[PDB]
Amino acid sequence: GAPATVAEQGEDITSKKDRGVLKIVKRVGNGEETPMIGDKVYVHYKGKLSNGKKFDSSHDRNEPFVFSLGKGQVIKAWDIGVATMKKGEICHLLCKPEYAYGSAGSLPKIPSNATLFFEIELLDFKGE
Repeated sequence: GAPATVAEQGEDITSKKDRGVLKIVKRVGNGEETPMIGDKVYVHYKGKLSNGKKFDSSHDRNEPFVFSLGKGQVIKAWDIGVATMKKGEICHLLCKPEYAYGSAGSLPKIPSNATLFFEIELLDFKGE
């Protein structure tokens, strides 16, 4: 499924080139700009464990998730991945534990050393 597709096909967007955050663009955005670090970003997401099991989606609550880009308010993979996105873009990210919840995980939903999948839509972004 999607998580296995990005493991097999995803672009490595670390920095360290450690395959810790892999990306596929699924829908191309409509703007040419990404958000800048510090920008307020508004996203919809659907998260799955590596094996396809859904753990959460903002669409259920019909409530965009908001954060300040690149400020450590969310797991590392999101700060890195959302920074690569254009407004209106939908991407898939696959995130190794080092760029997510690590050895502790976030039980009950997320086990230790979990590689997580996200489908993320960048709805909007605003200045700092």
